[PDB]
Amino acid sequence: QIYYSDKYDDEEFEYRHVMLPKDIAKLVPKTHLMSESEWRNLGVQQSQGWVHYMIHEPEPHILLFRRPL
Amino acid sequence: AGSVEQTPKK
Amino acid sequence: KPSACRNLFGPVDHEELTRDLEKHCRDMEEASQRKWNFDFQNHKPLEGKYEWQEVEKGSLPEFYYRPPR
Amino acid sequence: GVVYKARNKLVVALKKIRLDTETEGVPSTAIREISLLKELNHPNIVKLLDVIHTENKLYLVFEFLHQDLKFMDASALTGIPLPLIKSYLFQLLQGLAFCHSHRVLHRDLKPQNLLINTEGAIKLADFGLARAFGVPVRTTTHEVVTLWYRAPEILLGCKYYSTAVDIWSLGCIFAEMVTRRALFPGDSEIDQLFRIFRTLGTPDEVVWPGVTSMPDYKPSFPKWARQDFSKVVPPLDEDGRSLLSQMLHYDPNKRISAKAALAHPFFQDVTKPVPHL
Amino acid sequence: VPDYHEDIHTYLREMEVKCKPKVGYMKKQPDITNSMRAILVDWLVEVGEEYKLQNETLHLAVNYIDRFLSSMSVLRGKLQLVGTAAMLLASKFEEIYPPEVAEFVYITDDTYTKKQVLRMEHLVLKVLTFDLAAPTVNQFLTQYFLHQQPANCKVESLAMFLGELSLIDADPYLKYLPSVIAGAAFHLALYTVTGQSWPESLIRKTGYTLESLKPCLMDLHQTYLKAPQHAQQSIREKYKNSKYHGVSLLNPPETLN
Amino acid sequence: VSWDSLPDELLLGIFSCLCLPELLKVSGVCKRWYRLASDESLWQTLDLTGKNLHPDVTGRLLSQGVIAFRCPRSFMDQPLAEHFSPFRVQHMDLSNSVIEVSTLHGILSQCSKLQNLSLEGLRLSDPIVNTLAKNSNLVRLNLSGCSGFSEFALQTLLSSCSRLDELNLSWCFDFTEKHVQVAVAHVSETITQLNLSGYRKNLQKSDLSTLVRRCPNLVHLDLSDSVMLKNDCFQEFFQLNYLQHLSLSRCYDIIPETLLELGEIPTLKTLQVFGIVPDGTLQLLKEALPHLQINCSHFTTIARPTIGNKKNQEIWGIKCRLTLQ
Amino acid sequence: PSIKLQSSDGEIFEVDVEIAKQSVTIKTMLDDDPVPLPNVNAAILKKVIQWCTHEKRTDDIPVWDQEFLKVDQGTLFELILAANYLDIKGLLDVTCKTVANMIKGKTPEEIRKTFNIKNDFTEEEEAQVRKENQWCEE
Repeated sequence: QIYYSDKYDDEEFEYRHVMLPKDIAKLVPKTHLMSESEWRNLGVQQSQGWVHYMIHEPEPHILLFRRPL
Repeated sequence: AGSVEQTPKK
Repeated sequence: KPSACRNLFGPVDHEELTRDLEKHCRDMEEASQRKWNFDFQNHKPLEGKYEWQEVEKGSLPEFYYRPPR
Repeated sequence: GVVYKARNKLVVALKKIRLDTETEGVPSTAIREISLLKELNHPNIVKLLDVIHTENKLYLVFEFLHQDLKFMDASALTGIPLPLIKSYLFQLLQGLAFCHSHRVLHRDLKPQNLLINTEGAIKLADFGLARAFGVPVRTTTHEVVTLWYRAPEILLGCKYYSTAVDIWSLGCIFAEMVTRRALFPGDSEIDQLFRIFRTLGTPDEVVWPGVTSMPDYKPSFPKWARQDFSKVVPPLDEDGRSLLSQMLHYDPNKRISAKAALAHPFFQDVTKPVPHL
Repeated sequence: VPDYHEDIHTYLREMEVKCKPKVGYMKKQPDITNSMRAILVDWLVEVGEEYKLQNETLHLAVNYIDRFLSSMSVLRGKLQLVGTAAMLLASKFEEIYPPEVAEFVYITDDTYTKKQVLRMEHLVLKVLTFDLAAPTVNQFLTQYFLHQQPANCKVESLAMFLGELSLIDADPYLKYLPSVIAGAAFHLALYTVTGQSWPESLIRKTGYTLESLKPCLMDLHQTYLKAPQHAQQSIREKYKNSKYHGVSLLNPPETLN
Repeated sequence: VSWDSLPDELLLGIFSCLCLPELLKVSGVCKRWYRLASDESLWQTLDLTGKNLHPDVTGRLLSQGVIAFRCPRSFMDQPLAEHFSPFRVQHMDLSNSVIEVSTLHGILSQCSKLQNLSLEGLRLSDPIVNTLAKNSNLVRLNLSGCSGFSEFALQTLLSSCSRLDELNLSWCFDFTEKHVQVAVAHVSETITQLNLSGYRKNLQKSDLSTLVRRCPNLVHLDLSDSVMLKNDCFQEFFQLNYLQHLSLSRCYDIIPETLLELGEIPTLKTLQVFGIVPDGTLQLLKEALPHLQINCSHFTTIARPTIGNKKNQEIWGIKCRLTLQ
Repeated sequence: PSIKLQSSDGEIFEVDVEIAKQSVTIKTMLDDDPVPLPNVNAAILKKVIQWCTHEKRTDDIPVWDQEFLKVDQGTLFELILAANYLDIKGLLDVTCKTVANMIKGKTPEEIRKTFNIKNDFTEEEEAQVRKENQWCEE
């Protein structure tokens, strides 16, 4: 169900984002942003090094990850 | 456990 | 706020009211029906001074069949 | 279902919109379209000739059209000829300037229903979300505008549409005709936002004075850079492809808001036809 | 100041003429009088207050009522239906979310039916020729956007209050064009607050001078002077709120030239 | 009401009801009133979340008695090269902010009465970690996502502050086995909760043994993503007589069946074992122990200020009054 | 039971039976510089408040207190002073809220004109106070 976005190679950083199937999107923290132990808990399965860096208010259901290059 | 740290090519 | 939930005037008979509204609702086709030679009530084209063709949706653009929201 | 299309008596077609809900009455879209398409009459606009109000259904006759820049948008493998794109935007920008000087907004300008005739004339046909700006109009969430055609002011959650929402959506996005591929094909609002920064620079407080207060303005934004002019290779250096407003100028009050798109070295060619298919 | 503004003003000054109600219905339909019309208007005012309907929609609904009534006789007791229908049609043109018909028949003390409201909405649209974009007073107030001073506030509230007051009193305001009463309301609030006169820019923007607005200006002054004295009022109950900066509290100068 | 003799208490009372922007404009006198405004009784709970901070703007506000400074997700990178005085802030929150290291040092080198810090996802430096050892009253330190400090700075920080109740030293990359060993062999014996998670190839059984022997009063222990726990470390947790919310999530070497062994512990209440319990066996494991809440409470409440499903704006049970709305 | 305390050489007419307990100064008592015309108002308000008797942020005022709000600015200034002198809690809360509400929005210009603050004149420091408070834009 979940979708994994492609990498938007920036300077000194590499990004991506993931949209939830709305059965997990209600299980998302709105005050704090999660860590590699809590978004791996929801069901997101990516490589090692992806960190949540910002939560987009108009779309709470989309998770944004960045990673040093 | 089979190298889970892999983006799922679905 | 029941001060807005009021009945300004004395109640008026509804049968003549709805009969009169239906009179205009049916008389609103005096000129339009004959002008276009189109039976808008039954969605049928009259054999008058207007050409009509039932073309498939694929041919004409999608603005002419865009499903109302 | 089937649509009945008429021709020249000496050409129009029926848009049959049904009313079978009886919950709010006639749809809000219909009242907002019929009322504004009677006082809006330009040679570069589709004309609403007549309307018939049946008790159960509501009709509307429209000037018949075909070219939708399906046909003449993607069905050009070798490409839509450049003289066409020198004229298919001149008339449409004329219509946009007229309507903005006529107290009417068009908002979503999907090239999907941007109907054009064989002779070469360009007319706007989209007026569902067309709230007139005589008095200020607040923003809407459920009012659907296609992701690929939303301004950075609207993506960042501003409150007033004002003008220059319609100036760029089709008066500056003709890259779906000169490149045959959407300039910013986003997948969501954040992804589209980043796609804009990729090829359009980054919203600092120098390009866009006051960008910081933007409701969606988060300082974590990926810091990219301008892509010069490699985005549109076919057109020549016509004032830098009119870089004064090319794509998006991040200042909506400097996005050729005052002057029209006609007082430029561009737009001095002839109107070629396209009667094929 | 955008570059298209003057053309918008010119088009509005051409388009309110075709959309001006006539004075015939005040003495051609003996079933109703201007008093009922005003009571229905006040009804609409609270109603707009209840559902937070925009004042622009109130102006548009009043204009629809005036233009509809001047071309067909309406019986007593059915003016409730046309008032409700006009409010509903006005909301469905400017308000982002139109209230459902059930709430608008609820407001009528549940004395009508949904189908009756819909049938009246059909007829009202039919007679008016489907021309609902009506230039009104508030549209002309905002047409002169803060041309007194760049940071001139607390004066627009009083002018908007004057504009709303002009709606209830049919006479002698049906004769005046919306632009004239708009200018007079824009002038009287300035005279009350800062004591200045008609701003110079509007003199060459509209073409109206301080002598052309005098017949209307008197009428607006007279209406303001008795505004608390006038009974059957609810528009004054809205502008006494701190949102309107209490324009109703301030007394008229009563010394207007 | 205005006078040259109006009571200061009365006008302070009228001020107390004013909002933050109104208070900014409460300086009507442009003179005397100006002073009575910057009184410390007014600025006591500053909810300056988001927004932005100019040079020496957060410093000036912190100077006049602010104790709860909620400033998460903010942009305060502009250098503050101006003399200040020791701030009395006691409950800071700079979670996921974008502060620069230099100005972070400049500000944090003055707060000495702190007892609630949250520097999640921020880049620190040695001087900044050392200067956090000058305020020993810390009972809650959140440090997840941080980086940039050597082992000596961590040793000094964790040896000087001997009162920490809750530490969240999790997912701090640029960590070697030496960092984990120093963090476990020097953490205060008074801690009741810890979150040494995310260290796959640095956590060995010896470190767990040191932790369980040294610290006997743990109530929560989250060793998430620990690939070196095997099947012989359950007797290590059996030595914990107060553990209640052990979360051995994603420990691949752990055999599923022997999770039944963890049911013998009486104090155990919940057990998040996400990632290693296969389908079907999870239901049987839940049925076997009805007293355990297997596979619940996804997120961590360990030293996180704003925990809650509903949108909350109180940091560790403290609600601010002065807010930016 | 029915105590009518001394006034500023005026008329002693009050009950103070569970009524003056709201006034902390009266509580310590069981006058020096009172004023009688609001003092009767203080008595009636205190009676009604005792009838009402059976981070926090709220600003609402009961209908009785909006009706009894002294319209005259000098009357309100005297009422606030009497409330401070008598150490009334509830009525002090009401008058503080009323002064804040009148202060709400408006303008310092209008604020110093409706008040007796004629000391607005400063050594061009208004520019300083405009620059310092420029970190919050609306």
